[PDB]
Amino acid sequence: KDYDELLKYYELHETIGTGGFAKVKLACHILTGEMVAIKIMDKNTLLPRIKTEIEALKNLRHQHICQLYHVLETANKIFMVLEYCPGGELFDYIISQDRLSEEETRVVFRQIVSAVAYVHSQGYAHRDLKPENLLFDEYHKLKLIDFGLCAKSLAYAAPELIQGKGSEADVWSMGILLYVLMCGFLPFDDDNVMALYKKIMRGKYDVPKWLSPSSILLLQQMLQVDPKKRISMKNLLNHPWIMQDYNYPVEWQSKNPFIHLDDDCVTELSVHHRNNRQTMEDLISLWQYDHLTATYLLLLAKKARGKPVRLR
Ligand SMILES: Nc1ncnc2c1ncn2[C@@H]1O[C@H](COP(=O)(O)OP(=O)(O)NP(=O)(O)O)[C@@H](O)[C@H]1O
Repeated sequence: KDYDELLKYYELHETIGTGGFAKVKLACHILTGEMVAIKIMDKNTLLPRIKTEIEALKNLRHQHICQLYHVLETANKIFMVLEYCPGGELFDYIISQDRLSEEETRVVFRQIVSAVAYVHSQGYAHRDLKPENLLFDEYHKLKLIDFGLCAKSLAYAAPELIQGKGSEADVWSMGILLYVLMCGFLPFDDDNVMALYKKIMRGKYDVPKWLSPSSILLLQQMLQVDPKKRISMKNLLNHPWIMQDYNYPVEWQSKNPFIHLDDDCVTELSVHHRNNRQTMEDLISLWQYDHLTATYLLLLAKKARGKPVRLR
């Protein structure tokens, strides 16, 4: 019924995810054959957390940020078509490994820093950074996924954010996350909501015996309860610990920002549709996030993966 529309462009598969706001299905984009993940929201039962996520993602274009391809609103649904990340949540990857060496943690964490730092460079704060919100793509690289709370879980929430006293609070979070990567459990936890608050406000947590002193100092600079004493985003990029084994700062700028429309891609579409090239060109530049945008973008994903730009 609400599905009549989507079923035009995609073949639906199994639910691969459930959040509090959305059910998320593996689907295949019929025209290009590419796998995608679609986030399905009931407009009735919930709030405009959605308007935020979509406003955000249309403005964030980055190798570590999940790409948005297509929005469709129905009589009752909003459907969001995203880059499919077959790797699984980062949370799930810790669970199986127990915890990560510092070397692997660096590799991973530098990608979180890249994404978050680029997010801040655009004027936003994610505000809900945590492992369940970082997914591994087909290349095993991380993609950040969940932007309902982008601004222009309580265990990850900075003490000043708990207090209502945005960017520093992402550092805090990224600090809770680094802890989780290295030790494989939360720095602060408790069955009781307010007891867990107390813990977060005290900022005192276990320091496991496998952490290198560089690690432990890092944690201590990120996990400063007082925001004003917290490592700023700027020196996180080139901290000694961050640079170990790499010796350059984190590369946070977009390696693939929007410069020109793709030469080759405009062509496969005006060829497939039998449409004047120039009208095809002109209509892509509407950036509507309709099935036209989708097909275009998904054909760039073919290019970035080194696949032929072809339509079946
Ligand atoms: N791009 C994707 N590729 C593969 N799986 C995804 C993708 N986006 C979401 N999922 C899966 O489904 C879950 C729900 O997605 P998510 O955006 O977190 O849902 P949400 O309800 O809007 N927000 P939340 O309450 O914070 O979970 C995720 O944690 C993933 O496991």
